[PDB]
Amino acid sequence: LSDDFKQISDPKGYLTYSVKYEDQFTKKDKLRASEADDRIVGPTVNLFK
Amino acid sequence: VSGLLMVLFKVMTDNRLVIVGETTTPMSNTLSTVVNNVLRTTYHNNVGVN
Amino acid sequence: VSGLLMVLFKVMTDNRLVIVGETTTPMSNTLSTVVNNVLRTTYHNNVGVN
Amino acid sequence: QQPTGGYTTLEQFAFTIRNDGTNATPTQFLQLLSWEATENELVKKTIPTPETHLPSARNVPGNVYIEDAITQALFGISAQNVNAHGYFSRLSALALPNTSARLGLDGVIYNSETINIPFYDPAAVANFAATYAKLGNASTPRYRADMIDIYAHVGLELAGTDAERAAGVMPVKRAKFDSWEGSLISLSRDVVNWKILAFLIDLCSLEGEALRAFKTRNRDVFRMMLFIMSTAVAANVVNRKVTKRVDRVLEYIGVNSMRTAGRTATITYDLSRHEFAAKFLQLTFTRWNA
Amino acid sequence: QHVDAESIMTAPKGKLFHLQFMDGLLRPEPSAFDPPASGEDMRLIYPLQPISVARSMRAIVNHNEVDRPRGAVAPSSYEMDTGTLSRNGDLLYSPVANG
Amino acid sequence: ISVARSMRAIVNHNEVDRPRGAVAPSSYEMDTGTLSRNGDLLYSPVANGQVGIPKLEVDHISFSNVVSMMTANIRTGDDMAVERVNPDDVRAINIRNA
Amino acid sequence: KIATASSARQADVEKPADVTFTIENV
Repeated sequence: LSDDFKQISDPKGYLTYSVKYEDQFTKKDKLRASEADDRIVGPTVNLFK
Repeated sequence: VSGLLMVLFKVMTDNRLVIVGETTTPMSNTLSTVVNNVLRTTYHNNVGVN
Repeated sequence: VSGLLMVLFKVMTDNRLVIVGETTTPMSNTLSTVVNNVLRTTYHNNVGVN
Repeated sequence: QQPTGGYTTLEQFAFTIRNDGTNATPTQFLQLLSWEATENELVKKTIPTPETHLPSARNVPGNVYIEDAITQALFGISAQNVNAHGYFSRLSALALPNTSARLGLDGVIYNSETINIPFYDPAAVANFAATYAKLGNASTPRYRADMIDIYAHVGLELAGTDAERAAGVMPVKRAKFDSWEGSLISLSRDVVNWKILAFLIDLCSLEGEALRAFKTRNRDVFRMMLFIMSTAVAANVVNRKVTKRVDRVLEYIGVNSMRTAGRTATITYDLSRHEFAAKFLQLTFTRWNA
Repeated sequence: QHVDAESIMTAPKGKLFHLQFMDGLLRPEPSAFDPPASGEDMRLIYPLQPISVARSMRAIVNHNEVDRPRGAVAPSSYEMDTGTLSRNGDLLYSPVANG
Repeated sequence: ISVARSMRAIVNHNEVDRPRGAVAPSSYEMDTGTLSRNGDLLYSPVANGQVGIPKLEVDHISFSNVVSMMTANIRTGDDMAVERVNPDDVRAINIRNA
Repeated sequence: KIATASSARQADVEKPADVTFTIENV
């Protein structure tokens, strides 16, 4: 065949999100969520410290 | 001006196809109501951020 | 009669202030409906008994 | 996108509070105050007509939250860093003969078609931002509002019985009332919550006959606007005991003391916050009077 | 990277030098006992056009526990309006209830 | 005797009927109501305004209150510090008046 | 076994405020 495409698994877009956090803030009430939902809203909120 | 050129060029040729990969399915009870409407079943296992 | 005295005296002087400590927040789905109404969000991490 | 007939006086824009818990329209809460007079006098002078020239309209990227911000600053609880042009330079735009930036009903600023959000009349807001943009000047050295003279006004305006004391003078009145622990602040936030614009956009528009009819309608919403606001400045505030009931006592209701620390019984202006409130009053007052 | 005034002025027309403005918003209030500062800070360089465009959201932190700090952004709707696909392929936003 | 007794006989009878002599905790021992227009924490109204007020009412030791506490430690660094200037003459020091 | 008796009192921990180095509000 002719490799006119590459099948990749989880694609990587162009633009992304990059966050800088002042590292001294940190609400102390700790929010822990369902183990499963901690997997969906897993990275999202984590990146979003 | 040129960083802009090769890049337009890269987008110009991103000949890559996609394959569903290690998706998972949680069903209601497992996860929250709020997130749940958002989810329509079998969300990709390696999610993103949003 | 005296056990009663020093104690009234202790209560007499319990000059201690409080600091929210290691509270946690679980949100709905995590815990039960019954308990959940009872809980108004971020219950103290080191609860009591009641 | 609705017209007028009076912007307030229209459901969504109601002004209520908390009377230790209930609501009651402010007029109802201010009728629970008492003034011991005390030497001096508060000879009102003349608000120096505004600094006509307003900040240059800079596009800037974003959604300037204005109702919320203007108020967070006026009677907030600490607005960290008020006056920053950023929010006003942008608010200036709205003051042009033709633009896209529509002032979103909820209290914001958008572009082209805001979409969904039912903004204000484009004309009303036009006359509005005309003056309240200048508000983004109070920061700069040559435009400061010069506040202690202005508080003279706040007073015969707030307390001072109608007519009688509405004749230029009156004694500083030390104000007190039956409160309910953490009363002043709890009350202020019911107000931070309030929808101000609705009040101003209407204040800076309504023709002339209608304008007076309106002045009377919010005589109280307005007095209430600054009662909580003036206490930010008034010197000492303590609780006077009575007979089981407590009575919050306020140092002097009219004599701004230019205090900047952080009390507990009330709000507290950082220094620069006075720079802001002082200026905001200059405008509302020049306007209230006409 | 410290640009000094001498350089801003004599830099060759090409060289595109990196500058770096302050974030300012996330600085915590100075104490109530912090020894007063005597002499002012002076700042010179300003950006003539609106910088920060790359900015998606900014100031993710409570003010006094409910009010949004001033200058805080919150993400734009369009950046999570994931709508269908056209009668072809081009993916378009969600109608606004008017097709 | 037994006044200290809060509840007693926590066990099923035949799997539904309460064994005789079993107590179950008193309502007031979990009626955690507001705070007055001052500070004193009182019970929940009974739908007719105002309430007992633990202490200013019966004795039902209640076990749940609204305790108000400080959001976070109160004595953390930044200890006040004043500069002191002493007069420079100890011979031209008014002292008079009053 | 021979049916034992048992008592338990209700625990109690009151550590003395752990001074933290992190604000949590701007």
